[PDB]
Amino acid sequence: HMLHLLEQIRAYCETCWEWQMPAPVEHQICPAVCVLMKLSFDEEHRHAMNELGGLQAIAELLQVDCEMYGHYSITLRRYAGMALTNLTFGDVANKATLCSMKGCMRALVAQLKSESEDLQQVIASVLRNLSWRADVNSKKTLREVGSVKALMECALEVKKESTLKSVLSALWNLSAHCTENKADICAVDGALAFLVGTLTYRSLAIIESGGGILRNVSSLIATNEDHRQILRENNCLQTLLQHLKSHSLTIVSNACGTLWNLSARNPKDQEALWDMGAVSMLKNLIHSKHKMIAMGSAAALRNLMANRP
Repeated sequence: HMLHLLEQIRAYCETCWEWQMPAPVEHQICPAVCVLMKLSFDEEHRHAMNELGGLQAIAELLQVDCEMYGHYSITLRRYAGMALTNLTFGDVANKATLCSMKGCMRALVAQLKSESEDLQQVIASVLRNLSWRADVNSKKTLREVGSVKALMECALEVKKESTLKSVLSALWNLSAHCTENKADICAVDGALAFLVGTLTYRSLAIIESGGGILRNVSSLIATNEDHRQILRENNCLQTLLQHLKSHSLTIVSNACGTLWNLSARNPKDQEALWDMGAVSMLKNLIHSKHKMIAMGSAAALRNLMANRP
């Protein structure tokens, strides 16, 4: 039965490809992908889905629909992306495969502009898994298609927490890939205030992944005084110091790396950190069990103790 549906996906795609018009409502396209999306949640069905080329069929249907039109149209992309989500989770193979389908990738990135924020939650979940533990090829295609710029721009307009959660998680992975990516984040207007804005997120995953992005990109901000001032007017260093007391080891690790970048090569933030208590607050963490916390703690402290004022 799994075999039967994947052929219907191809058949309809062929018909669309024979035009390159048909509408998706005419060939049971959404119910076809919905069952496949539903069945993609089980591990045993996934091994059969990979071996019939279901990942390839579902991706191309997503891609064709986008190339054609740019409710039914939206909902097929939903389930298709939902299925792709289930199909990339922990499958190293499917990750490079989908990341090599450049046209489908371009189509995926394009969907971060759609009227459905629910679809945006779905796409950014595809982009999360793709970026997470990506191979050297995958990191390139993600960069070439402009995943960083689009996801960072998507972050500023999204309302729902579940959507942003996945957007920020993709960008946390994507920033660590290369400095070219880091530059795309800092280049977006109103992005650095939002990343400081996520450090004090009321409704911890958002604070982790957002302070993760900032942590990565702070190597470009440390040189950039104008960008340091956006952090200042949004009181970022004060918040970073409060993070040092946090329950989440991921947040404390974030703050350290971020602070280690910012505590160097700038007189004003150095002096501010002294006036806030960065010496004692980073000193209580140098004997910590964890590398990253022990790494950043004295690393930022060394930048400060060498620059008394």
